[PDB]
Amino acid sequence: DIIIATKNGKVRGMNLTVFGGTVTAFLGIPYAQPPLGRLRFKKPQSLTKWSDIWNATKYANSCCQNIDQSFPGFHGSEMWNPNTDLSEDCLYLNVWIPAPKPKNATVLIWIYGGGFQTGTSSLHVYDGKFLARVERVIVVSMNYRVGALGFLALPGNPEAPGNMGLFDQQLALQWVQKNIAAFGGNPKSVTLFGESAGAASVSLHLLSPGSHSLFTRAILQSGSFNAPWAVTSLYEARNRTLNLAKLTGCSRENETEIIKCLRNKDPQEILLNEAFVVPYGTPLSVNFGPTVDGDFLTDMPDILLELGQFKKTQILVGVNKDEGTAFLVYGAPGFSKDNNSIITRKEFQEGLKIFFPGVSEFGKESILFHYTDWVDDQRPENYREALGDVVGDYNFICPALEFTKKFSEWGNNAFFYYFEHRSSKLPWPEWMGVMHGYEIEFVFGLPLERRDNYTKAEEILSRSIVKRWANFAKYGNPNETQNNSTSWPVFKSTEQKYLTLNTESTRIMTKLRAQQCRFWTSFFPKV
Amino acid sequence: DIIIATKNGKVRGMNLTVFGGTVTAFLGIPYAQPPLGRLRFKKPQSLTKWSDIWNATKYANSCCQNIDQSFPGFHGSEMWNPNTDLSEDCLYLNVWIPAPKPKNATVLIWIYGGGFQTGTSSLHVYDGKFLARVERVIVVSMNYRVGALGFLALPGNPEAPGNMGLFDQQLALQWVQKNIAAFGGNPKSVTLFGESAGAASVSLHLLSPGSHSLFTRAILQSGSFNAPWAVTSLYEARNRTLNLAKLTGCSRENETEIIKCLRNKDPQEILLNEAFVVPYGTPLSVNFGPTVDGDFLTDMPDILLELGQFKKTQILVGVNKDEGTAFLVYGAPGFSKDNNSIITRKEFQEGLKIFFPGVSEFGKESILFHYTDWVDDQRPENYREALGDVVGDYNFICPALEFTKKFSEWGNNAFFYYFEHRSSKLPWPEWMGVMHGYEIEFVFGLPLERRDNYTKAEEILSRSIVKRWANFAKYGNPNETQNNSTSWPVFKSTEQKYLTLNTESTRIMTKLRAQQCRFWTSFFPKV
Ligand SMILES: COc1cc(CNC(=O)Cc2cn(CCCC[C@@H]3C[C@@H]4Cc5nc6cc(Cl)ccc6c(N)c5[C@H](C3)C4)nn2)ccc1O
Ligand SMILES: COc1cc(CNC(=O)Cc2cn(CCCC[C@@H]3C[C@@H]4Cc5nc6cc(Cl)ccc6c(N)c5[C@H](C3)C4)nn2)ccc1O
Repeated sequence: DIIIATKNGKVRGMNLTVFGGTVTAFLGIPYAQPPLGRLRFKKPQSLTKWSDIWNATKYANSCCQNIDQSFPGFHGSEMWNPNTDLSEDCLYLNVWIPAPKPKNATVLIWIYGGGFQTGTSSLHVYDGKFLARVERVIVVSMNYRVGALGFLALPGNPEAPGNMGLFDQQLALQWVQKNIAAFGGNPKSVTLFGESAGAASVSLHLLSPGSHSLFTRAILQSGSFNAPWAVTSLYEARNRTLNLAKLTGCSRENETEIIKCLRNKDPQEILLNEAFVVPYGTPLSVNFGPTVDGDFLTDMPDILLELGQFKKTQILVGVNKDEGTAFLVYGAPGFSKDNNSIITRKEFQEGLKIFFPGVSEFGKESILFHYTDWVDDQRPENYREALGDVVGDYNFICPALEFTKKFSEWGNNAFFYYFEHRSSKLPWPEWMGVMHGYEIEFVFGLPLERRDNYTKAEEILSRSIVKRWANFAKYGNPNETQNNSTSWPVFKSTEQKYLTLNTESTRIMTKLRAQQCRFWTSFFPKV
Repeated sequence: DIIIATKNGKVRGMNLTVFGGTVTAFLGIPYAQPPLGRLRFKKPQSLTKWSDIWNATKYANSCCQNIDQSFPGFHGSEMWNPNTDLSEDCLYLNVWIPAPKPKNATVLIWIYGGGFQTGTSSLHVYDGKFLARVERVIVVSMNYRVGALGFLALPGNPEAPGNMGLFDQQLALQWVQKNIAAFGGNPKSVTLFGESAGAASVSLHLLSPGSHSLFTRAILQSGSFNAPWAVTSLYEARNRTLNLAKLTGCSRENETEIIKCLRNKDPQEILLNEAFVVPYGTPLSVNFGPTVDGDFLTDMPDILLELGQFKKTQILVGVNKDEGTAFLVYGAPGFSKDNNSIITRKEFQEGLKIFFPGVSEFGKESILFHYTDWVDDQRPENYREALGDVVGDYNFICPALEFTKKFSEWGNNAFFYYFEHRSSKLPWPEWMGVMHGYEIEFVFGLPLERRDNYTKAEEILSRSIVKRWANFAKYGNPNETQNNSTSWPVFKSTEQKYLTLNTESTRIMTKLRAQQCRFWTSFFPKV
């Protein structure tokens, strides 16, 4: 029986067998008052004690969110859908502690991705237990609100200010600052790590003054705030709040009662009109994300990092290879999970309009041009791969590079990775390659588990990445220093060195897709 | 005393010492009635005998043309200005014969370049004597009308049909067909070769049915009809004839008397309003060139070669490296023959408007984009070199490639060269590099002459090129088969192999500037 006193009560945990060792987990500790009734759309309110024992013995409820049934019964998509009851009562977190309880352990905090419209800390791929077992860390993860009940914005209005999600994340960070010592954690060795919208969340934490003192280092997987999908400007933010109002019969004259109307609408007629608040969409449409609110983010994030007003510290950021491929089975003509998807050029041109609906007609022809440059017109596959690369480079790769590029030019240590192994177990077709999101099971160390159908090479790939990620957390260098493995250079402007990740050899390279990125970074911003 | 009977009289020549041998030259034989009085703007009329001896002992008059004094006293530009009296009486040609007089020699015919506005067969760099001496060929060269008295067009009107210049060239070809046997020539081994507008002339001979039976093979140096400057469409053709009419006080109602007015204007008030017939110009402005006339060219040349209605035969076509550089000292801001000409980007942007005056504003930004892609922003020279490459690739290189590319796809042997030696004697600044036009002295073999300040390496470069050019004429392969020198591949679509030309080694390469050319060839045609 293991039970530990927080600042607001005492909480009972569970003992887990992990690799012939044990790990303590406390699943579903509450950190913010349930954001219900009067309290939805507002910023999370801190707790009052219980006295009483909170049995942190089950994963709490996932926050309200839509669910992806494009493919019902297909593991490849349902593995990301929540595995808990949905409820606007969801501001809970989970900590995993090594056993015997450590004394001054580094803390790793996970923020899950989901285009800010979906997701939960409860997924099997986010199971922190292997990290605590193997590298004797404390893994923490929290649920933050999502979709419109996380990011609905009327700016300047505390009834619905925008960014209530990131604010949820940060009160979780606050809780770690005050409580983790109880658990044997060190509130001065705290490194965030997320993927996708989570990656974009942790990059936003770097710029938010409110979050400067609640962590030390940062890990960015497949996301950054400067990605085109990540921040919504105040004009669209309002154009989609006031929109959501029209399809829920809430359209009024006085902002301070649109909002009261919207909180008497039951949670779900909110969630299914969320998809329409925008005329044209893409598979990547973040209908309600971060905004510039003058609170969490005090103005346009691209400006403050270009001016360099951010936390100064080491960061670890990378991307996967075929990051664009996942999204083309959700719109693009000729694409299916159930064939090789050999598109013709005309289909490629209509693919581009879904992913760049407007955006001028020419803007598309120059995107087409820069990628159609066949090496050479032979190969039937090449339109197919071209449309994956455009979506991947535009939406993820080039931002990450251009993110870390300028984060280093202010003196900080940055390390960039490129993760090229496709899982032997990936349930998506081979043509999709090394998909967005399928770095994560390796980071969390699911293949270290030997009863699970990963290949032996993948267990050694995972053990390696787990150690680097580990060491970057404690000591700020992604070193694995003893089995003669590749040294990891610092990413600087000019040289721009990145380490690759796969089963075979781990190389050092420069210029991660420089030709492509500089189309997207230097010129497309004008069209 | 050497004197030989043509079909229209007998002509006396001269004996020249060339390299301790002798060569017979007959300079200034007339081949067409003087195109004067009633006869200007019309097609050249064939001769009636003289009986009488025509002493072909001096270079005849150059046809009327403007003269380039941008730089008076500068050898580099005046070496192209005529060296004979100007006169609309100018339809004369020159033949050089080996001694002892050959018996069935190959005939080489030279058509000089000049943007169709200038030029003459009398220049020292076109001195055919070394070719006849060294490789025992017969070199022939003719003067053809130029500027408006060569190419003024009102289409369908035999009083001024257009293309009277190429028609002059072709009656010269006719004369060779009927007379060259007298001189010891073989009217069935006849290969044309020109440079620049001359190159573009000989490519037009390939498409003209009237010229199919007057030659066998073709050499194309630094020009082809598909170049942007080479063919004028019937709308501008008329818009500049009727224009020329307004500035010479000839504007009338009845085409059949605009023309009679224009022939009572003395030759020179024609030539100096030639420059204004167009609102905006460039240094490359061909104010009166070839047109589609339905006689010499029976319709749009790009269509008939794309459909492949041309003479089927081997061709030899190439370009020089810094072909764009010569023209930027005639307009582009920041450029001078008397400094290193390090331009700034803004000057580069105004350079582009002179060379692409309109042409939309964006069209320019995408030209800028595709070339500004510094390797990297370091080097001060790079705007300067960029603007040379745009002019060279647009105007000469990419057309030649795209010309020969499709001439081969119909089964014919094509060989492509890339000439990279800059003359040790070039009077233009080093920054200009391997200039347009400065292949020719090597082809004619001026450095074979040893009293002349070329370097020893240039004499061996010239002897080599003279032999290839030679052998391509007789046997249709640009082979120099005995001193272990590089074999010359055939240029085909797909592989696209070209031989380079310089002092050091002669390499075989593929893909002559493929990235650039395919911007100009595939996409710019739309803007
Ligand atoms: C119409 O009802 C809705 C339904 C949904 C469900 N959403 C989707 O299917 C959107 C989607 C998500 N993905 C990723 C391929 C599968 C791996 C992961 C699945 C996850 C949902 C998601 N969305 C992202 C959006 C952006 Cl811009 C960037 C990354 C995303 C992402 N990583 C993920 C993941 C990983 C979780 N393809 N399409 C969202 C919003 C709705 O309004
Ligand atoms: C205003 O009076 C005029 C004066 C002129 C004199 N023209 C020029 O200076 C035009 C020019 C020509 N050149 C080439 C650099 C020197 C080497 C050669 C000089 C020759 C004139 C000429 N014009 C060409 C135009 C085109 Cl598109 C292509 C090639 C050309 C060319 N090879 C030459 C050469 C080579 C003979 N740079 N600018 C022409 C027309 C006029 O109306």
